[PDB]
Amino acid sequence: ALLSFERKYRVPGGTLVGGNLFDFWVGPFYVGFFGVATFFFAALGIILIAWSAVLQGTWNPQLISVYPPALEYGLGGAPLAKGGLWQIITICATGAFVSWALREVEICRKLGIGYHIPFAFAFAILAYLTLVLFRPVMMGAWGYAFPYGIWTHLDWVSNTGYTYGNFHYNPAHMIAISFFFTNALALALHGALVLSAANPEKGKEMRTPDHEDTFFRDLVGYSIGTLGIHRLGLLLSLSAVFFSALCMIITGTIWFDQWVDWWQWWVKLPWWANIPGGING
Amino acid sequence: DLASLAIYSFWIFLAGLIYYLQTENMREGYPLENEDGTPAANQGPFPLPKPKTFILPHGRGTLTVPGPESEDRPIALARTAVSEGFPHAPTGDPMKDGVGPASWVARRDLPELDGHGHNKIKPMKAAAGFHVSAGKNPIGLPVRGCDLEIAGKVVDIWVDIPEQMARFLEVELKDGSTRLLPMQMVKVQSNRVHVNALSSDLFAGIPTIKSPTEVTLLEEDKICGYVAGGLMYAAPKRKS
Amino acid sequence: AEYQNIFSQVQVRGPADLGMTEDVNLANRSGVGPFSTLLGWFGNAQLGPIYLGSLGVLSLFSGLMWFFTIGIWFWYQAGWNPAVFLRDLFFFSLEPPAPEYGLSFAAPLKEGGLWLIASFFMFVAVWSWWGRTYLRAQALGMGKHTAWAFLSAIWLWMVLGFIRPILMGSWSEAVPYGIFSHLDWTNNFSLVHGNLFYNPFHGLSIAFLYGSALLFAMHGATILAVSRFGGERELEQIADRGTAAERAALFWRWTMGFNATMEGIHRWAIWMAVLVTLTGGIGILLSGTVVDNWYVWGQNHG
Ligand code: BCL
Ligand code: BCL
Ligand code: BCL
Ligand code: BCL
Ligand SMILES: CC[C@H]1c2cc3[nH]c4c(c3C)C(=O)[C@H](C(=O)OC)c4c3nc(cc4[nH]c(cc(n2)[C@@H]1C)c(C(C)=O)c4C)[C@@H](C)[C@@H]3CCC(=O)OC/C=C(\C)CCC[C@H](C)CCC[C@H](C)CCCC(C)C
Ligand SMILES: CC[C@H]1c2cc3[nH]c4c(c3C)C(=O)[C@H](C(=O)OC)c4c3nc(cc4[nH]c(cc(n2)[C@@H]1C)c(C(C)=O)c4C)[C@@H](C)[C@@H]3CCC(=O)OC/C=C(\C)CCC[C@H](C)CCC[C@H](C)CCCC(C)C
Ligand SMILES: COC(C)(C)C/C=C/C(C)=C/C=C/C(C)=C/C=C/C(C)=C\C=C\C=C(C)\C=C\C=C(/C)CC/C=C(\C)CCC=C(C)C
Ligand SMILES: CCCCCCCCCCCC[N+](C)(C)[O-]
Ligand SMILES: CCCCCCCCCCCC[N+](C)(C)[O-]
Ligand SMILES: CCCCCCCCCCCC[N+](C)(C)[O-]
Ligand SMILES: CCCCCCCCCCCC[N+](C)(C)[O-]
Ligand SMILES: [Fe+3]
Repeated sequence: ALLSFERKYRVPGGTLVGGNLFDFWVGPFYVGFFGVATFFFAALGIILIAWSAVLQGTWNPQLISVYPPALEYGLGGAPLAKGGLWQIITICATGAFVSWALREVEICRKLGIGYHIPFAFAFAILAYLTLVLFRPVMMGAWGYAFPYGIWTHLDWVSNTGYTYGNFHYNPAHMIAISFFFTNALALALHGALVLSAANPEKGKEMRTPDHEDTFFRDLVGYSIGTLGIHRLGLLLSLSAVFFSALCMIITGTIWFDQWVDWWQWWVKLPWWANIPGGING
Repeated sequence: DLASLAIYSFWIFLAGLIYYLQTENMREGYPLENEDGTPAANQGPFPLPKPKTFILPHGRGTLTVPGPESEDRPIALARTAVSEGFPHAPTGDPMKDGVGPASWVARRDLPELDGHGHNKIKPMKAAAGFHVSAGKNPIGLPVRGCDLEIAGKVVDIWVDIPEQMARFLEVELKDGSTRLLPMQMVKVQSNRVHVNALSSDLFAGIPTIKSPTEVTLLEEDKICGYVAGGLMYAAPKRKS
Repeated sequence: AEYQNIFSQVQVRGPADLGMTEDVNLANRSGVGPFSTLLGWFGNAQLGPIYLGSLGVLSLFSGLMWFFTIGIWFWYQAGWNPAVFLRDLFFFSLEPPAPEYGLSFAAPLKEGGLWLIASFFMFVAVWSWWGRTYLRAQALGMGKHTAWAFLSAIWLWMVLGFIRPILMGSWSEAVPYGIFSHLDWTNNFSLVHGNLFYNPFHGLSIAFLYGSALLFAMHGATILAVSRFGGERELEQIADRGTAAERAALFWRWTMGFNATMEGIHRWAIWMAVLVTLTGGIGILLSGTVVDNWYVWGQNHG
């Protein structure tokens, strides 16, 4: 039940809501008030999802898929079988996610640490909220949302993509991908850097942070070092996801044409638009 | 076809890898226990990993994990229930006692050494060639606590030499004694340095270091422990 | 307003650190560079020194050889016209030898040979830098994790421009050097093989990429959350578990039911990221050499 050093941490207090009421554990798990909130939202939603599985008449999970109200319903409510169920399910997800964040807050307090983790998570929650809430609304129908199904959701991605041409040309999509790639690069390195110091050549003595710092300057002649790389990672991550939201929230709202074409602005600057040569003359 | 071979292969690779990974993360704090310190009955499906030994770098010995765990210190906590899963109330001053968000682990009472064998961390007075290079110099600022009362003055900055980074502020108390204050728990300001976890009356309670040119891993833990716990335990004195 | 430690609030400086001197041929290391106070807000200010040396040198040389062999080509397209060069910078493209030539090394310089030269330069550039990544670890008596990890990356690059072109019978099947053109190639490669969303390696590869962001978010925020007890000093915490390691593990055990150790979390890391291009490289390699169309394969998986 407890890790060998757990018990002196298992003190009372730190709850946001409801005092000592739900201040307790279950196995390793901490239960907030919000431990309870998230359970209830998760129960409900998983129920409604099965209820969809029935109106649809599959149980195979590769097939089950739960679409929004179609564009006619706009931002009104659909009949259950006609889009209501997704709308509730979406409400329930949100409830789950937010609650799961608040509980992370409540654990943070009991342990006496910073709130960086709940913090960073709220960007994921925010990315989801963009695709199923902020964009639909600004566009004008729940129908612009992606559907809850394993492959049907990849399908939304693909058609939505291909609606505006090759989606590569969405400029914030370019920014957002550069972080995804960069972050993975940095996670690759960081991990490798520590492991190689903690696990040196053989019967050789566990290297040091100074060795770590040294390895990089030798290699690429600078080292962000160890408060840095953790500050770096948190940032590249949060940024990737931040720009991911961006590129979608603008798509379909303030730009509805082909993304490649937006690049015409650059090429049509008047001090070269009319020159003859290159790819564009 | 190859594809189906490759993918079925991979899902198998991935499964033993997680298994690897997971047992590798079982080198500390395992095996599990009951709230009394008895070995719990159910350690889950994963075995303890076959143990590994770390050769530490300045004749400072050896580390082999997994190994024997013990909080080598008293825990002042009374059970608050009849069954597993409830908080254990402090029986004293959780601050003075070092339980809760004020916990510390009995680390070694040596200091961390840089790569060259010298103490990683130094007061800047003895840190040859070191100087504040950007940002408000704290040294000289008075220190406020969360009760909006003054508690001391900064009388040096203890720098990390090899990463060249401020780790603690040393503070002079009315006493005339000093304490260290972790850099990460103070706001350096334009005219004061504000400390939110501790009200003025608790600074004296911040633990002391034996050498005054030197902190040990044990003393870092007792200190950081202490001032983190104030967030919870000082909060009645913590004026807005 | 509690302090967050995303940004250092007082910077501190001392004599330029020339670094540990294990077996590093100290002759080859450079001189210390300046110090960016800018950088110093985030992490270290010390720019430099750098160990250059034959492999560093060769790599670095050909690295520019490659870069330049492309850029002139762009210029030759621009009509040597710097307006055009700037206007059309993403549209220019160095493409591989026409499939006519296949794996031939005899394509006219103007019809694909300029591409082979560039690639040949990149090949040597990248492999020598790989060897550089290894030797640097050896000379400090460190593990060779950085090299292994680097292979994973090298794998997908090897597969894109080298192995798959060879396995398909022509250089034309490789990626053109160009900003907008390699995007198009990519969008097209998918279209031809029946939508990569049905390549399960592609799907696996996405799960890791997404997860690398997931984890580096988790790890980073955690270390910052406990740097108030010196979490970032991960080597010593491995060697002697502090409360930092404990509150870290514990926050996560109480949230989701299990947890890492300080050495552990970094194994989750290197593998979670290394699997992105490892899976990736495979998804691509089978693409078109062995599966013409991932939908059709998705249908009856043989
Ligand atoms: C992965 C599968 C596809 C592919 C799909 C994509 C897609 C889709 C995208 C990119 C994007 C990028 N790709 Mg690609 N790309 C592939 C293989 C590669 C390889 C290679 C194998 O050698 C290279 C060198 C690149 C390089 C690049 C960059 C131009 C860009 C961001 C790099 C990055 O984030 O690195 C992370 C970290 C680094 C340290 C390297 C950064 C390199 C810098 C210098 C690039 C910045 C460009 C800038 C200088 C342009 C001029 C700016 C001014 C206006 C003048 N790609 C293959 C063929 N690539 C994104 C892009 O925005 O392209 C336009 C994007 O949207
Ligand atoms: C954000 C970008 C796009 C999108 C584009 C893609 C693309 C492109 C791909 C996926 C893929 C996946 N997507 Mg998606 N996906 C989106 C939004 C979502 C939502 C959203 C509700 O927030 C979720 C939960 C998922 C979930 C998933 C997984 C089924 C799968 C692997 C992801 C992964 O490894 O992440 C990293 C996270 C972890 C490793 C942590 C553990 C995650 C586990 C696997 C979560 C599974 C949940 C799932 C089974 C449903 C449970 C819900 C109920 C409680 C039962 N996507 C939006 C619309 N998604 C890949 C796939 O192969 O699936 C077809 C793929 O190729
Ligand atoms: C044909 C397809 C188009 C295209 C169309 C789109 C579209 C359309 C979208 C993207 C989006 C994205 N694209 Mg694109 N894109 C293409 C090609 C690419 C390639 C390519 C290789 O070059 C790259 C690298 C990317 C990369 C990316 C990312 C920038 C981004 C997806 C991640 C994200 O948003 O996280 C965001 C993260 C989340 C939503 C996850 C939230 C998770 C929540 C909070 C919690 C999950 C809990 C879960 C239920 C738990 C289950 C319980 C169990 C216990 C586990 N694209 C092509 C050109 N791209 C998506 C985006 O930007 O979204 C904003 C998007 O909508
Ligand atoms: C229309 C586009 C198609 C598609 C076609 C492809 C193709 C084609 C490919 C990918 C690939 C990838 N796709 Mg896809 N993909 C689509 C939609 C998506 C979506 C989305 C829908 O949201 C996402 C999230 C992704 C995500 C991804 C990545 C997981 C994956 C590449 C990982 C990587 O980091 O390589 C980045 C890393 C590298 C290229 C390694 C290179 C390392 C070298 C050595 C760098 C050297 C630098 C050089 C020497 C110069 C020095 C640098 C300068 C100094 C700056 N795809 C759709 C279906 N996708 C790749 C893959 O693996 O697929 C299975 C791939 O080949
Ligand atoms: C900065 C954003 C990055 C990141 C970070 C991140 N995610 C986080 C955290 C952080 C900081 C947490 O601490 C938290 C965590 O606890 O991780 C272990 C979490 C988390 N991120 C998760 C997933 C996740 N994050 C993703 C992405 C990202 N997360 C980014 C890379 C993705 C992507 C890539 O798509 C996924 C799938 C979970 C593992 C976890 C949150 C778990 C949680 O919220 O619990 C509440 C909910 C339930 C137990 C079940 C949901 C119940 C629903 C009502 C039913 C399902 C509805 C849903 C609409 C189904 C749709 C399925 C289809 C799409 C197939
Ligand atoms: C698991 C795969 C992930 C990953 C990991 C990864 N990448 C890595 C590593 C790892 C673990 C290394 O250790 C290695 C590295 O060196 O880290 C810094 C590397 C590396 N990944 C790189 C890039 C890179 N990785 C990528 C992707 C990925 N790398 C994934 C996210 C991509 C993408 C997203 O496509 C890119 C762009 C390099 C930084 C580096 C390898 C460098 C190299 O091989 O180049 C050789 C040298 C040259 C080409 C020199 C010429 C460079 C320029 C064209 C000229 C201008 C610059 C010049 C230096 C100026 C000189 C001026 C003079 C006057 C002095
Ligand atoms: C500004 O003015 C100057 C003079 C500086 C000119 C400017 C230069 C510019 C603008 C250069 C621009 C270059 C760009 C934008 C390059 C972009 C490349 C991109 C977008 C992607 C690259 C993908 C390519 C890969 C996957 C290629 C793989 C190559 C191989 C694996 C090696 C191939 C192997 C060969 C040909 C065999 C050779 C022989 C041996 C040793 C076996
Ligand atoms: C902060 C909660 C956000 C939950 C988002 C849920 C989206 C669907 C909600 C709309 C349901 C019905 N309607 C249109 C009649 O209001
Ligand atoms: C060589 C790769 C280094 C990448 C790190 C760059 C991060 C810079 C962040 C801004 C630093 C300064 N500040 C606070 C003034 O913004
Ligand atoms: C590092 C361990 C975590 C790995 C995550 C494994 C779950 C990913 C599931 C992806 C679903 C994939 N597939 C093959 C059907 O496309
Ligand atoms: C993917 C999530 C895995 C979480 C693993 C959690 C381990 C829990 C150990 C069993 C505890 C049992 N319980 C709840 C019946 O008391
Ligand atoms: Fe780390």
